[PDB]
Amino acid sequence: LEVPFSARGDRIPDAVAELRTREPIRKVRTITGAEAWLVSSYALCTQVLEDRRFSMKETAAAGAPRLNALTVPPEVVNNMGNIADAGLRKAVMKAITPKAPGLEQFLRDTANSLLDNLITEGAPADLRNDFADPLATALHCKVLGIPQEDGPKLFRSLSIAFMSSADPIPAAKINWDRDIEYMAGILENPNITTGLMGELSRLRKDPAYSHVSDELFATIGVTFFGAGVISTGSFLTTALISLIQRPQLRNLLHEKPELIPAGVEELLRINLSFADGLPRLATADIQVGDVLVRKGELVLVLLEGANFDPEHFPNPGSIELDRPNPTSHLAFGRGQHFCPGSALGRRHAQIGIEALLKKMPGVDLAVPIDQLVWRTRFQRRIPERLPVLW
Ligand code: HEM
Ligand SMILES: Nc1cccc(-c2cc(-c3c(-c4ccc(O)cc4)n[nH]c3N)ccc2O)c1
Ligand SMILES: Nc1cccc(-c2cc(-c3c(-c4ccc(O)cc4)n[nH]c3N)ccc2O)c1
Repeated sequence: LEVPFSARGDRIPDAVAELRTREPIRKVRTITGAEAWLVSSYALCTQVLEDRRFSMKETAAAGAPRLNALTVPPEVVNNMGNIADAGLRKAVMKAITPKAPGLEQFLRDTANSLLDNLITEGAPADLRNDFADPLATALHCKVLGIPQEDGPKLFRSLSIAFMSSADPIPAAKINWDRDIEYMAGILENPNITTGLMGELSRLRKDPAYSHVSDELFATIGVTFFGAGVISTGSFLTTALISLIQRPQLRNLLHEKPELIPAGVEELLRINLSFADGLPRLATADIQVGDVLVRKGELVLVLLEGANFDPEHFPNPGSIELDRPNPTSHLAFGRGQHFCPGSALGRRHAQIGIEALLKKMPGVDLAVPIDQLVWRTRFQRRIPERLPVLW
């Protein structure tokens, strides 16, 4: 049994439910040919993510079994850990909340501006390349304090940076080195005084951060831009497809926009944007279900396994806005490495959806759904284009 099962992100394979039933932890083979334990039940997914003995940091260890080839320097795997040790965690998290003044208004204006141009241009429109991704890019430029016109350049690295490859990718290092050099220049730029890079540039000259390397400062910039843009852009794209497939829900959210956060939360739960399970390495012998995971073995946490688990989410395929456990999904992960951009991710989706439902209430696919081209061997499930009419 080889993972991943399908690059299609518009429907979950029937095999996932069967697997969760029969073998909630199963030996699979990754694209690199390595063994791994695939966990697909909510209970066991939660257990793994809340046990730090299943380590993220150690997934980059030498000779360790691999989900896929590294496309970043080995130390980037422990990036949030290095941020914490350098005493920068509070500052970073503050810089990436949607609660920043003028941020939500910027998202709203940007989303409306993008949609107005699509309408002016006329159907069909590509909701990924000309809405979801540009909105994600524009947002993270604003969050970092870097020029808007620098966005598309940094975005270009992402079709390679987030590949899920069996072998090392020569272009990944080339792009990484280039983007690092860009962020280093930003730190030296006196004009950059706002956002994440503005604050980092400030802390860089502060005595209490004298021994925090310039490497880490630039790395934070590159990492948060790439991870944030790819995650919010891809999720919003696949969420829009979920809405298109659900006219009844669309109208309801259109009619009662206060329900949109609860809707986005359900869209998060059923979202299939993650193409691979979350990788962890066992730093000890740990019992997981019917399996004793040995030290040094690779464990993959299948997010849709847990999120479509009927034992935790009854009628998992249905979007229900009144669930008693609405945010208990694992779309933002769980435990030590819970997504620091979760609130920003929610707000990006909510504002993008609200604007679209206002501007395009009759939005629908301009092509048969099977005509969507799903990107292969990639860390996200996305259609190359999302053609719509309205
Ligand atoms: C819909 C949007 C997003 C989704 C679904 C998402 C999903 C996730 C998930 C599942 C994890 C856990 C990874 C693991 O445990 O191995 C994670 C971690 C992380 N996310 Fe997000 N994310 C989103 C947006 C963002 C944004 C906007 C940012 C930054 C601006 C961001 C930055 C990070 C970072 C730095 C980590 C690593 C945390 C750690 O290692 O402790 N993400 N994200
Ligand atoms: N595969 C890949 C993808 C993306 C980035 C990088 C990358 C890694 C390093 C690095 C090395 C390193 C540098 C060159 C080399 O021949 C072997 C190891 N040792 N320690 C660190 N941090 C430095 C800059 C880079 O751009 C590599
Ligand atoms: N939102 C979210 C959810 C889950 C993982 C992450 C995440 C992913 C990477 C990463 C990259 C990567 C990231 C940024 C970049 O400019 C180039 C390459 N390539 N391959 C991987 N794994 C690095 C740090 C991260 O925090 C982010």
